[PDB]
Amino acid sequence: TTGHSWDGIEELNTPLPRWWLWTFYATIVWGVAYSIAMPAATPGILGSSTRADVEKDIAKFAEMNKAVEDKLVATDLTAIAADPELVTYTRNAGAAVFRTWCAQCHGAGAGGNTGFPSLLDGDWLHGGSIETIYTNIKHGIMPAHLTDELLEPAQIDDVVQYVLKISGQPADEARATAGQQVFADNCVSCHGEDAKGMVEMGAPNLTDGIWLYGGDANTITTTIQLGRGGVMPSWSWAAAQIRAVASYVHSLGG
Amino acid sequence: PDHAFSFEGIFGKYDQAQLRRGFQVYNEVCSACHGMKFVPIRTLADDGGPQLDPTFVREYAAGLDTIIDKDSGEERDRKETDMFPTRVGDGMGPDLSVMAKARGGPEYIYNYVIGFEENPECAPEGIDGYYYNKTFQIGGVPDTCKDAAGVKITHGSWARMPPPLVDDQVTYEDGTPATVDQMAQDVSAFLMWAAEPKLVARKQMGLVAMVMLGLLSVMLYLTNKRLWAPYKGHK
Amino acid sequence: VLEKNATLLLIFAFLVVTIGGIVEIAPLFYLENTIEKVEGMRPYTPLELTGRDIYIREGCYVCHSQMIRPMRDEVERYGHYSLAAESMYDHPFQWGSKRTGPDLARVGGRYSDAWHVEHLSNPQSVVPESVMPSYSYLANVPLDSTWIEDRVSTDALVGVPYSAEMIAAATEMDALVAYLQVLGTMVDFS
Ligand code: HEC
Ligand code: HEC
Ligand code: HEC
Ligand code: HEC
Repeated sequence: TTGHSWDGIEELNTPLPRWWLWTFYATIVWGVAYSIAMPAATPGILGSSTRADVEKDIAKFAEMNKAVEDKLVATDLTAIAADPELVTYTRNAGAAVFRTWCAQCHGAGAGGNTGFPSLLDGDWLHGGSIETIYTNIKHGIMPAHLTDELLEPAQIDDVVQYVLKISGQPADEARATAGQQVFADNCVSCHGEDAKGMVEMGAPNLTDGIWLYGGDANTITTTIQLGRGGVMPSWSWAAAQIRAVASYVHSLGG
Repeated sequence: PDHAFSFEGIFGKYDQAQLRRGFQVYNEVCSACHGMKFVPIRTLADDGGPQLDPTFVREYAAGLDTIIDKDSGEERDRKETDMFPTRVGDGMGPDLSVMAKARGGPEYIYNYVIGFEENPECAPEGIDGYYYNKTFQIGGVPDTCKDAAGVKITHGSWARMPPPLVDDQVTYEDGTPATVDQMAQDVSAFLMWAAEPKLVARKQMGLVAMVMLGLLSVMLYLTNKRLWAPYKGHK
Repeated sequence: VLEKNATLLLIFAFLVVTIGGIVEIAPLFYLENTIEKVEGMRPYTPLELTGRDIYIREGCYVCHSQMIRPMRDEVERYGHYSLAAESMYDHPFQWGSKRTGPDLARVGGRYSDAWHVEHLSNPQSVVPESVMPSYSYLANVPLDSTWIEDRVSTDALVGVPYSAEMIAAATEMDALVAYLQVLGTMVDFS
């Protein structure tokens, strides 16, 4: 022990533990080795290694799975939905891709919610065909009648009621006559008469069954008043994957 | 990255297809100006490098220039026992026998052959009869590109050699994209052969000797620890 | 010894402790890669700058990273791996340390403003399983932008290239969405 006490405490003069010494030295040696091996070298990466490994990771991945994607690309979207080889792998992975990228807006189920379309069902705003769906995906995605003097506070109510009749039958006589007249004038141009709707515009059919969209009179009043304005963001930048996804979405209904 | 070769390390005994490609390149391109006197032709059959068929060697030899004689002045048929020819002057260059050691060596040749781009935006006119290289460092530089104290602002300098190859100068019999980069690598390896043919034997000797001497040294360490035991036991 | 000497011990400690800081921090000031902005990039617009401050005030950083690592899977999930140049303007830097929620670095258009509004208003509503807190107040409070000029001026002093013109020219939910929409956009378009 050593001669000096610090309130109670005294200290033994003992040797550093051999193992402790070894580990310390080993770490140092490893460090020098690491530095020589890293930036200051290691073989396998030409030039100098860096985060450059990223390129390698992607590249090997590309070599490994390029064929699967490339095979799919040649095939038409409709074919890529049908075929369980590509087509089935396209639904599960396309379905895989779907969960990562699309599920947050269109639901894990792809059923959708208020403000987002149900991809599973039969009804398509932009058109159900393969080309249409693909386009929706690749390049991405309602006029405010409250203001247009004529529409006003009353005109909107009437049009709302009339549309609910096109969709089904509620009972409000004033909200019907007026609305029919207005729809024929304005709405019909995009939604058609009897509300078939026009896919070109992405104008949905008014003659629909109970969907997730705000069917209620009030909600219809709001969409008519203020108008719509919904976006489907383009996956061309973010996203081959777009194609598989189109195949998956197409496969979803049927 | 750095495009390391095969021999760059403790192993790598001179992948021979690469050397045959470099030979296709050297005899059809570089031989027009360069030579390799320090290289016998028969070495194209010795192991380690291109283990070509001797008969083809004799044919290729007889198909070269005429090396006259040493005893009776008379243009002979140039037997393999002689050396590669020599291009000396009047628009010709040095000997490439050991150029892979007079400079990490082959990387110099690769990154030299690689790089003859147009003149930069300091002297686009350039020079008449001289062409530009981004890696040669022993060439002239115009005064427009030098700094205030004579040092050049360019990466390389102006070399008297023209660009040796275009996009697809020659065909490979084995089947391979004969772009400029692959040809450069191949010819670099061929020159390294021409300079260090006994590389693989070097490495194998090094391995054998390291092993035997490690063994001897271990045994001597045991003998020492033993002999010096009764004198290093109480402390 | 130096055990006995208070000044010596203090001095050596100060010296010993300093080397790492000098070695790591100082050279960064000098290195261009970390200094250079992406070529296309401009400073945050006044609304986006205000929104960024809101993002700071709320504590979004505590759940959301803004740094994409150079791995294939994160590239796949998030997008291009973050570059130093992207963060050049960021006083202070937003890189995360934790991802309770997903990485925000490159939401350079991924979601619509409407989605962002609904989600911020109530994350559970859009994403039922979300852990994220509801931030409805963002809708409730308006921005006065009294301070925005001062903020930009200070940032300019700090090196951000705001024009005099930019300062002069300059709801909270709106600002937050505006901020979120810019993230990672600079690289993609450039
Ligand atoms: C939130 C920003 C969404 C993202 C993420 C995804 N989708 Fe989307 N999509 C969204 C909306 C609000 C709409 C309706 C737009 C409108 O007309 O108002 C859509 C539409 C589609 C469609 C068209 C459906 C149709 O009826 O024709 C498709 C095919 C579609 N979305 C596909 C899709 C895919 C595959 C996605 C992941 C890559 C995806 N969407 C993401 C909102 C959002
Ligand atoms: C004449 C048309 C040439 C042919 C074809 C090739 N080379 Fe050459 N080379 C030539 C000259 C006149 C010079 C001297 C350049 C100078 O400025 O002094 C050279 C030089 C070289 C060198 C040496 C470079 C150095 O650093 O000194 C090398 C390594 C070299 N050349 C390689 C080379 C190869 C591989 C060729 C065939 C692909 C080749 N050269 C052809 C003239 C000519
Ligand atoms: C031209 C473009 C028009 C005009 C003249 C009208 N509508 Fe609208 N409408 C249009 C589009 C492209 C969409 C889809 C909006 C989106 O998805 O973001 C709509 C939507 C509606 C809806 C909502 C359907 C739903 O709940 O999902 C309604 C109720 C609707 N439109 C009604 C409506 C009425 C009553 C109109 C005349 C006053 C009218 N639209 C005109 C495109 C267009
Ligand atoms: C801790 C809990 C937080 C808090 C403090 C913040 N968020 Fe997030 N966030 C969190 C989770 C678990 C998720 C995933 C579930 C979901 O999407 O709701 C998110 C998600 C987001 C997103 C969407 C990211 C994406 O899917 O690409 C955004 C844009 C987002 N959060 C923004 C955001 C803002 C602005 C925050 C401060 C107000 C904020 N978050 C805080 C978890 C948490």
